[PDB]
Amino acid sequence: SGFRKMAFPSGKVEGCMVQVTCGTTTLNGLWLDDVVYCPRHVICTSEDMLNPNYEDLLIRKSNHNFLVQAGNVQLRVIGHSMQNCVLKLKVDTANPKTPKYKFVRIQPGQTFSVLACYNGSPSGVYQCAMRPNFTIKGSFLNGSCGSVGFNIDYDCVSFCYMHHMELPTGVHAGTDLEGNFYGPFVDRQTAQAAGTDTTITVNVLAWLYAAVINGDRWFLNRFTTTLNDFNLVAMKYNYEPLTQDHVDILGPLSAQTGIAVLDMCASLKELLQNGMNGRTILGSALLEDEFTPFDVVRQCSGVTFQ
Amino acid sequence: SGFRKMAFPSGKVEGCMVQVTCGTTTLNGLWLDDVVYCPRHVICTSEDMLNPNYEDLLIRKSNHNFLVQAGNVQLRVIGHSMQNCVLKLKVDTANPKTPKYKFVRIQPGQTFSVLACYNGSPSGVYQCAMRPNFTIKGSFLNGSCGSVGFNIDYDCVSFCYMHHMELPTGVHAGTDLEGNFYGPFVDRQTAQAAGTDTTITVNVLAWLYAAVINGDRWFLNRFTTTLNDFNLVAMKYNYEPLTQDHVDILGPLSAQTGIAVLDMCASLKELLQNGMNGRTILGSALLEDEFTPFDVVRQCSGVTFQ
Repeated sequence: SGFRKMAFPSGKVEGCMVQVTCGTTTLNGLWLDDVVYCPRHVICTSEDMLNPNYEDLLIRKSNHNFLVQAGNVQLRVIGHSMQNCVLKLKVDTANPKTPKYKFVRIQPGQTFSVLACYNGSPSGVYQCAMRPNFTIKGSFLNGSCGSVGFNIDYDCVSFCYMHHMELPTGVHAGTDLEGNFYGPFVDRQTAQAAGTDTTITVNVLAWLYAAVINGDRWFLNRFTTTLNDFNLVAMKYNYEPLTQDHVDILGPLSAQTGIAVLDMCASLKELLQNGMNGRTILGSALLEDEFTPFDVVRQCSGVTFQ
Repeated sequence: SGFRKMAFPSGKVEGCMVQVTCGTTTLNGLWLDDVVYCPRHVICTSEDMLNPNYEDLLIRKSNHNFLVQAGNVQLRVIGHSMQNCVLKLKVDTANPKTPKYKFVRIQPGQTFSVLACYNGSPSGVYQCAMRPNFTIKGSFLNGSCGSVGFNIDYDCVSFCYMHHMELPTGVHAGTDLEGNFYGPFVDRQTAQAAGTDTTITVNVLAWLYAAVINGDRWFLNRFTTTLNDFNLVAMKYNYEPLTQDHVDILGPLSAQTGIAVLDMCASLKELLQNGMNGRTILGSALLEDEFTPFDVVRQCSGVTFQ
């Protein structure tokens, strides 16, 4: 037993991380088969980032202006292409450590592991959520650009995120591996509104089910509610509206615990209205929304990768 | 910027995990050079665990009664030895993936990464603390025994923990890699008192410094205090006494932020006495004690491994 915010084992991704240098700028790349993927802003100076013309900046770059190092190994760049906000550097060597992999664009509220890297070297791994407003709350210092987010299903790495920007508000923005930003963000050093964020209701309910399974049940109450009644409370507390699709995804946790999803909703309503009264749930004094229903089932059933 | 509970990259440890089977019992082992390390209770049935005579149980086992599988690879066991609560199985093949490594016995309040494994397969990685009472609050299901805790310093893995037991209270107990339990625990299915736990004061102060660096400064107050005055408050709230060694370890964070350690102590006193008044610090509604001063410096300065 016990419940922890757990990242995927990072070894399959560690083997793909490289350093990319273009003139004065160094950041991280992702070496898969004979292609290195990195943020296109590797071609910018500090001054360029105020208002970059990426097409004009990239035209002044040749294959030989991209230095790619895999630990000690120097890779030879034989092609370059810009796709949306990513650069694809064709190299003459297929990465011998390339795992089975897919590129996926995740939905708001989904979770993934980040391997934070500097100079192509991994520093640490943590689990987070794509916020409803398409930001992430990460730990990213100067040099972390090109660090990637991923999920693992047995032996297959699904890459969903590449780190590009810290907004002036201190939250983080990036792209899928086709270089399309999540949310309205652009790769320019400018004021950018993230927009109202909401709490991921279906995740909070999943984590309340994890709490019950682990013996934390003080918050289970006498009451039930309806989808429309609960959603009136969701609106007032800036929670995502609960849909029947969300109820259906919670079905397996409802079955295991014998607690109907709308009964767990009435428990959550009472917590939103009355607060936690100085108590904790799974070691937290607030309502946690960075576990998906799938996360809770995985952790609670000990599922494995390789 | 941003601050997250970050685990070490797990790839160097993933390459060392194996499945160990002795009759009916399967758990995890750690393959380093030509030695596999696992919990000695791999030789017990459910019934044995009530009151095992490990010396008598092990005498009935030969080399060929230990099945060791490294993914698809079957290893040949050519020796077995019991050291304290661990079994050392000599195998005929040195692990080709053996990283540079040390065995360390950590101090209460120190942190480490756990690679949770089932059937010799890694499922996830998380950071935790050795509690002052020598328990850990992990996520460990049936089959997780033999999962290991570790730190990494550049290219060297320091193994500090091997998982052995869940206490009836749902907290976790284990050994160093010489098989010596942390705390008073034994590898027997019996009622075992963990003893009063305390909060790791020096860690809470480190995390308050991380908060200030990241812009969370609402809790910084008008007051200072003394070591003896603060320790009177520490006693009342079940916090570890602060010593001058703890002050000295906090020196670099005091220097970076310009906040004297005793001034940060008076901030912490006010939080202990008045609570958080429904506010948060680095996304937490309680006082976090699973970051060491070294953890905060590492994360805040982007230090790297390989």
